[PDB]
Amino acid sequence: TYRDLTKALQNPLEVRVLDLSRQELKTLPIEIGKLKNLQRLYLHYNQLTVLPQEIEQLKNLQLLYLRSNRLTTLPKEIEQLKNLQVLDLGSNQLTVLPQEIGQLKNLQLLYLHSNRLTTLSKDIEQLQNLKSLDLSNNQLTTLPNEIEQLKNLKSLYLSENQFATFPKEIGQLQNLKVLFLNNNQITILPNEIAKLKKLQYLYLSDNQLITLPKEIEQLKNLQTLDLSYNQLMILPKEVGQLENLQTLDLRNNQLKTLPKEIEQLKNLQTLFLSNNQLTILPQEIGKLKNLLWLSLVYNQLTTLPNEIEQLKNLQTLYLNNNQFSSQEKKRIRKLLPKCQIYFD
Ligand SMILES: [Cl-]
Ligand SMILES: [Cl-]
Ligand SMILES: [Cl-]
Ligand SMILES: [Zn+2]
Ligand SMILES: [Zn+2]
Ligand SMILES: [Zn+2]
Ligand SMILES: [Zn+2]
Repeated sequence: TYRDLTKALQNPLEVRVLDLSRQELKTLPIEIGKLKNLQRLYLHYNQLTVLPQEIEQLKNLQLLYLRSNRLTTLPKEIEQLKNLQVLDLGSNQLTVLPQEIGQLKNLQLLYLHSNRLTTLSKDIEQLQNLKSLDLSNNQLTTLPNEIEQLKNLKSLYLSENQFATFPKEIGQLQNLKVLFLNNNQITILPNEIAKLKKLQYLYLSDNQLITLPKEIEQLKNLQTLDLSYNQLMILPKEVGQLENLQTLDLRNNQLKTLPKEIEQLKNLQTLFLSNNQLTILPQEIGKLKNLLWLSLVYNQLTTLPNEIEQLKNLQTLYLNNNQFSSQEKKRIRKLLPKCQIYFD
């Protein structure tokens, strides 16, 4: 592992890792090609506007980390980095990916969090070894039909983009376990989500969601569902069929009630329900045997069913800013003597 270039260049065939981060580099010197055995190249937190063609000489390069630079595109020579497995272009100014991105056949991770991408390159389909794709904080409104060919992709990040519609192409990504779609403008969650049988974590925080599809019930491997900061008025009964669900974040919505089918969520440990319009909770709330945390701060609750006493594992319960009388607060305290309860 080398941190100084001048020193790396005096003994070129010995360098394996090169870290030129925070060195105020405007350009990557062309003499960089002399490092024939280079495996990982770290050029983060510099002011690089382009990469020179001499990167073609770096045949053994497995990792290229260019986090926080001023890159606008990648050179055609990137196609010669046949052994490249990780390419990090985070916090740059990329408007487009060159067609040569499709030539990096051994790529596993492509990190593009925070750029200026308006479309995703159609040559993404050639990246058959790609397992993680981060396209967060860009200006995407759609996904190319060619992304449907990435059957082995496991993680996809699409938070902070311009998605007014959920891209149906996601439905073909059969091996996805993680999907981030936070901070978008999605109003409808279509049934294409139900095709993701291996999906474990789904993040849809800060969208404009009104309805969840009934096909959500097919998501049997789903452990985290984040629907916070949406427009949900009704939770379909099918949400109760998410057998593996451990965390459900429904804070900051417009829910009036919870379906009685919530009783089927035997693995649920954490439920966030603050800032809703809840006037009543079903007596079936008491069947949530594994529930540890429950927050209902800022709702319209005047009472709780006696069946809350069945929540034997409940450790924390936030009840602030509701419509409980001093008599109700006293009654609720008696129902849950092993639970930490907050009223004010
Ligand atoms: Cl992300
Ligand atoms: Cl973020
Ligand atoms: Cl909450
Ligand atoms: Zn060349
Ligand atoms: Zn990211
Ligand atoms: Zn971000
Ligand atoms: Zn196409």
